[PDB]
Amino acid sequence: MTFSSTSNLKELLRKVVLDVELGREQVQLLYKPIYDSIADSNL
Amino acid sequence: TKEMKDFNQTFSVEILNKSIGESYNALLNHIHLSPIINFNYKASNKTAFK
Repeated sequence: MTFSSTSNLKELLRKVVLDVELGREQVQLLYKPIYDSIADSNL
Repeated sequence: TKEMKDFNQTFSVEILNKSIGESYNALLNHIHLSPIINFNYKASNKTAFK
């Protein structure tokens, strides 16, 4: 037979997912060139 | 609060544990000696200045 006869039966076909980027973009830290950093746990 | 532990440098759990121990010892003196001081003594158990 032809494949088009069994194209409806999606459970028989293997599942391959189109790997596309999803979700909001990674957030970069833009302030660091402006701000000088001092770290001290006992502030 | 978490701010008290973090921002108040002098504060720490050692101070609280010290007060638990102190008030606990003061409780031991109370529960064991309060029956003596607080009793309503009868005339048989009272003795005057003399």
